[PDB]
Amino acid sequence: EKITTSKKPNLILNVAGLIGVAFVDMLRNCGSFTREEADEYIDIGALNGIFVLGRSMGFIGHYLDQKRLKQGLYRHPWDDISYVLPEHM
Amino acid sequence: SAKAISEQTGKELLYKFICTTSAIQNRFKYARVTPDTDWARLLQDHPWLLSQNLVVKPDQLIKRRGKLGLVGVNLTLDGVKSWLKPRLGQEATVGKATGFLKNFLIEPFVPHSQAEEFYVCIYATREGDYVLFHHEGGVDVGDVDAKAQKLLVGVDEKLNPEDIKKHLLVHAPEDKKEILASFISGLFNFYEDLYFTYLEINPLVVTKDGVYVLDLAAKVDATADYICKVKWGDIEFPPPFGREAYPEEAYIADLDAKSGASLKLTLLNPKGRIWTMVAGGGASVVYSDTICDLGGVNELANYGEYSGAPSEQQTYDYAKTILSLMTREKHPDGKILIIGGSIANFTNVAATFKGIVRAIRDYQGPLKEHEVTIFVRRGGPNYQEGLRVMGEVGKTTGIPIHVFGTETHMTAIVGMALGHRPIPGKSTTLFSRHTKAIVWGMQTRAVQGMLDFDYVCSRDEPSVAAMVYPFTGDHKQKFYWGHKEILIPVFKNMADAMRKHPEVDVLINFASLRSAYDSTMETMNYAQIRTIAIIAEGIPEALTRKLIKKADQKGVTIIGPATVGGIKPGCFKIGNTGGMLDNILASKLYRPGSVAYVSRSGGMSNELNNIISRTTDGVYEGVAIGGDRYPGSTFMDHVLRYQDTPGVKMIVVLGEIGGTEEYKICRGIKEGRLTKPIVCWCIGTCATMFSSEVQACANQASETAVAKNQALKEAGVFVPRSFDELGEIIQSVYEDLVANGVIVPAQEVPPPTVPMDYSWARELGLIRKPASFMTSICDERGQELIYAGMPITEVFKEEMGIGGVLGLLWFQKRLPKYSCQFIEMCLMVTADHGPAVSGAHNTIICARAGKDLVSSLTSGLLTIGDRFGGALDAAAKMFSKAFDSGIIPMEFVNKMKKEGKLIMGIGHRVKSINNPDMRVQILKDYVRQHFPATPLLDYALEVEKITTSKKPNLILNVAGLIGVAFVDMLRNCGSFTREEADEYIDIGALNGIFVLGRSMGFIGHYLDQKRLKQGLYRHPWDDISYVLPEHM
Amino acid sequence: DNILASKLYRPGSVAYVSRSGGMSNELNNIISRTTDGVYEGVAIGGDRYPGSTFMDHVLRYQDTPGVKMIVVLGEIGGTEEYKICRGIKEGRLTKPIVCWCIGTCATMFSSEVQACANQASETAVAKNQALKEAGVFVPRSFDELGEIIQSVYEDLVANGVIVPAQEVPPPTVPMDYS
Ligand SMILES: CC(C)(COP(=O)(O)OP(=O)(O)OC[C@H]1O[C@@H](n2cnc3c(N)ncnc32)[C@H](O)[C@@H]1OP(=O)(O)O)[C@@H](O)C(=O)NCCC(=O)NCCSC(=O)C[C@@](O)(CC(=O)O)C(=O)O
Ligand SMILES: CC(C)(COP(=O)(O)OP(=O)(O)OC[C@H]1O[C@@H](n2cnc3c(N)ncnc32)[C@H](O)[C@@H]1OP(=O)(O)O)[C@@H](O)C(=O)NCCC(=O)NCCS
Ligand SMILES: Nc1ncnc2c1ncn2[C@@H]1O[C@H](COP(=O)(O)OP(=O)(O)O)[C@@H](O)[C@H]1O
Repeated sequence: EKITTSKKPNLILNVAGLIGVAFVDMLRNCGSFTREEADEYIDIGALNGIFVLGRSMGFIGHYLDQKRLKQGLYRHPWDDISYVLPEHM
Repeated sequence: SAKAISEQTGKELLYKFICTTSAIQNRFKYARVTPDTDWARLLQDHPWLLSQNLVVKPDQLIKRRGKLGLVGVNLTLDGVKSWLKPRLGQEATVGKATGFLKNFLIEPFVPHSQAEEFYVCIYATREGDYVLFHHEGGVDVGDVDAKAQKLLVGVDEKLNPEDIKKHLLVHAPEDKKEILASFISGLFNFYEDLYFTYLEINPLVVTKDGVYVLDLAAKVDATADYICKVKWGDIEFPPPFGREAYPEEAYIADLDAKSGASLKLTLLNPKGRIWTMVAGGGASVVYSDTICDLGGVNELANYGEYSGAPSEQQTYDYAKTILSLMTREKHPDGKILIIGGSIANFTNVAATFKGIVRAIRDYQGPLKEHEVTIFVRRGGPNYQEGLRVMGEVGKTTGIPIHVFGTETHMTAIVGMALGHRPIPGKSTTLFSRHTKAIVWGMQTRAVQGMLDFDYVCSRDEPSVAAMVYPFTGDHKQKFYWGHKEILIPVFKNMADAMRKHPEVDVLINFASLRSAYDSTMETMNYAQIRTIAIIAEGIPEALTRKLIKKADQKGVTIIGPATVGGIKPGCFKIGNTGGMLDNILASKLYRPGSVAYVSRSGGMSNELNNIISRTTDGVYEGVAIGGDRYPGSTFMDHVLRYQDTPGVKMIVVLGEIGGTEEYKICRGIKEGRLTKPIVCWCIGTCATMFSSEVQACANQASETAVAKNQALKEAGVFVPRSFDELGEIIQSVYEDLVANGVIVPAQEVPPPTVPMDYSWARELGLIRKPASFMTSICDERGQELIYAGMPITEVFKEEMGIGGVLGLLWFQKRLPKYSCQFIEMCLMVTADHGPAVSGAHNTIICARAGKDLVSSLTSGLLTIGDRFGGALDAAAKMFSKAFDSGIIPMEFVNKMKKEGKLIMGIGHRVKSINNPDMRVQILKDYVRQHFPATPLLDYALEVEKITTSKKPNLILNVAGLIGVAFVDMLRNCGSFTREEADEYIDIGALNGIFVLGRSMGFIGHYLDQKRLKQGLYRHPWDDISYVLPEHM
Repeated sequence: DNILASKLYRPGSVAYVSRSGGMSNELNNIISRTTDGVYEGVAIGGDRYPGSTFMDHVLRYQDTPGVKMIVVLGEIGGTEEYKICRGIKEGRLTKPIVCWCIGTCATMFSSEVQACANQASETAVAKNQALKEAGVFVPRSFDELGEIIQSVYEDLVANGVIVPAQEVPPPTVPMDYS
């Protein structure tokens, strides 16, 4: 990210990249896992589970927010949709 | 550009990186001496200088220092330490300027004579590198350009031995000729691979012992820092001789290096009144020149500009720096801030304008006591608000304001401020109406502007045929032709773009300074492309040499790098040239005119668009060649291209300091190559009348602005006295050509209208749209992530956890620490309950079917409902319904018994009495010892005491305990009212608690099944009871 | 559109009081196009006894330094104009005042309904004469008010009491997306 920020200032380490690299380091260096175990957990989708469990809280918060604001049934505006249908087929 | 480096850096890179057969002693042998260093450290870590004699030199970029007497020869160490008393620590005036002396250099003295002293230099030029050798070294060199032997090495080639043997070194002793034949070749290779621009050894001593270097003059390509990062280490770029730079000037320099936007500032004397912080480099030059034209020769103080589309923070910091400088003096006559700028092409005027207005909003105190008034004249993208909100910002703050726009002269503000004005085979045709271009890089706004300009010009087809973006696959991107949708193809690779579009003649290169060179070389390999526009700035001059040579030997014209491009009204537009459609319509650039111009700056090109539009029938073609040392095309090329063009009738040129290109115009009009009227003006007349000008690289008096102006004036070129009446002469020449009948002006024809982009109209506050969605939990538009009114840093610094963030996101409340800990405990106890339950079973089945984590966890979660996982919410609901009514626990039990309905939250397979459920015990103990009041918990506990007499195992299980304790937490933590707590229970907050808790267990089950490598599951047939109809 | 046409987005120096609402817009237009602007313009409603009479708001304008000129429109019926003249006789009102009274038709028409004039000394012509030789610049009719009003403005910029502030563009109201 030093190199990329030298290319362009906003090319910084994301939350995603930081969490990924720090999680790989935590698996490889906390002393609880062998190298193959850490690689196995990275492969099978431990970080997918981390993101899913984190964002489940936000999604449930959004559900409770929409329920508490009494928001009605949503229908997308026709102006935001581009209908390109075949003429005869 | 090219910046000079200190002798230490040049010598260190020479010693470390030279590759020649010659023996080079004194390697790694020098001593940088400063008044602020410990002499014991230098004489201990570096004691090698004790053995021999010593030479002491000044080390702050002084030329011809031998004549000034600061060169010490044959001094012993004690004599050296004593020699610094009467010179160091005070001024040292040479020529006209003066400065301090606080860093000198120390060398080992060497015995030598004139027979061994040689002069060598290598310096850059458009055609390659001039290498000069001179026989007599020392202070007797005098003229070197016309005295030393001349040799030229071309662009991208090596030096053969023969040129050094019998064309460069023919006035030297034979053996020393042989040794130099390799030493100079090694020096040239060191010149090439280190990206030097000027490399001077004066003098060079060659001896059987080896080679000796005494003074080194090195100017290096700064823009090549990205390619020579390892080769340079930590290089230093010393400022020139004069007063030391202020700390705020160093801050501005650091800001310039922060991003790609240009930010220049220089000071002469902060005691002046006339202060200027306009936008645009060439524009800054023009305003500064106009200040000193009509009575500001010595009163002007600052010299600076901002460009490259500086962001909010760049102009933020620049405005506060100029304001901090603004207050530290008191001028009895008064003070004025004069800020102009031409019509910006791409710099978002709105953002920089917000920066300056908000920097004056918060900084109001120390401005009104100095009697400062502001004269502002700005144009460009979104200038309407730039002439609007300052109108009341300066009115409410209490400063006299004078804000004008494009209709007024760019230069009239200067006269107004001082009272002088009352306050009111290359081709000659590159672009046609049917030319098409390929844009390299993903520039949606630039291509959309191109298309809009094409539409208002009544072009048959859009001028953008294809886009090249390496980082995505081939696809097609939507764009707007007037009001309708069209698709422009975007390709991963350029070969396909050129293969599938053979009609493309132009390529606009939006590649960065690191990818522009390779892209242009790949382009010039394709013969259909006749014109290439290079937008990037910061390409090192050597790479530009190679581009220029390839283009010349391929016959392809290059619109030089570091340019906005050029515009041919009615036919074609390069990228962001001419601003957006507002300027295009304002300057009438949708129809051909009769005046063709050429300039370096891209902002002055847009100002020329304005001037020619309002003083002439318009512009026929305008080209900005870029502000680099070696533009891909020069002034003379485009002047010839215009002269050979029948449609062009007037030439306009904006020259610059340095370079003999306007002189090429002079001989072009001397012998009769150029016949059309030519109005040229060279900017930078303050170079010969200021202390020092950085923004070029003039060497003698034959490259300044006034010399060019006179050499063009008495040659046949209508040269104004200044930029004040350049437009007047354009008017005069245009009228002279109209009266003579050579040009007939065509009457105006309305252009086609273009619907305004919704995003751009939203940035001007012209459209209202209702919001279809409401959110309350998280705001992420701003700089900082906000969790229900609380920044993420505030969330983390007060030691919140999962529970606190959960409270913020679900309830928008600041729960007390015990409530957050209780929520976390509830998530812990409900995390998992084995694989036998319905949800875990479904998750395991879906995981063994090979599905991903989301699908498996989802399939498990979808069984959470009434029969599985709903006991928490049901228990809380029914216990709350009973407690809210006045019925006592005994009556509640009897009532539930009567309706044939079991009490949710009561019952356990095991854990009857004296062996209680342990999760219940932990949670109950925590709620006892931390909660302030637990009424519903006591009600449920009385119900449990009643039910554990009907049957020992009818205990308050974890679901009922969590439900009643959560209701108690909502009703008694103090962050909720009664109706809010009831509403959150009603909408299913406890459903969310259980789902979030059990999601961890389901993900754990998925990971477990993946790790165990369990195969696809099929339920055994013996476990299924098949009862089918006979034949129904 | 009317606010921008009459440039009613910025403070001015002129204030007027009347009952009818249409004339309020018309007089805003006339003043804004022949004078630096309107500091305040009010309509009190053409009823028998409006909540606030002319003199209440005229004295309010007199007490506020922001108002420099008073412009008044009269009407048939009521002795309000004569009471205003009585107030201005002794010097209670010192700032320049221009007033025109409409309703001369009640003196030269068969019958007028749109009020309730009683004597010939109360009708529009008598009120106009009283205001004319009572210190108030009264033209013959609505026709030429322009050069009567703007003139007063160039009077007070000749005296230097009013400093003209040039216009500053206002933020524009966005229009409906649909
Ligand atoms: C050319 C450029 C767009 C620069 O290009 P950019 O760097 O922005 O875009 P990129 O190509 O993406 O470069 C980033 C590199 O990081 C890589 N990267 C991206 N994401 C990555 C990831 N996630 N991971 C890893 N890498 C990643 C990417 O691959 C690339 O790598 P690389 O190619 O190897 O370098 C721009 O700067 C420029 O020059 N002109 C702009 C347009 C123009 O016409 N202006 C002229 C206006 S006249 C003027 O100024 C005067 C005045 O002001 C006057 C007044 O105001 O008075 C006025 O208005 O007229
Ligand atoms: C299709 C394919 C799986 C056949 O597998 P197979 O081992 O021959 O047969 P099955 O996988 O059904 O299992 C074999 C036995 O399990 C039994 N069985 C199947 N489901 C059962 C259940 N729920 N309970 C108890 N027994 C079961 C079958 O009756 C069969 O009985 P058998 O032991 O008398 O032969 C194998 O040829 C293959 O993998 N081919 C690839 C093509 C493919 O994937 N097709 C998709 C199938 S539509
Ligand atoms: N190491 C040295 N020993 C003796 N004389 C030196 C040494 N270095 C420079 N000089 C003196 O400097 C003069 C040459 O100056 P030069 O190095 O070419 O430029 P500058 O004057 O800028 O240093 C010679 O006359 C020589 O006497």
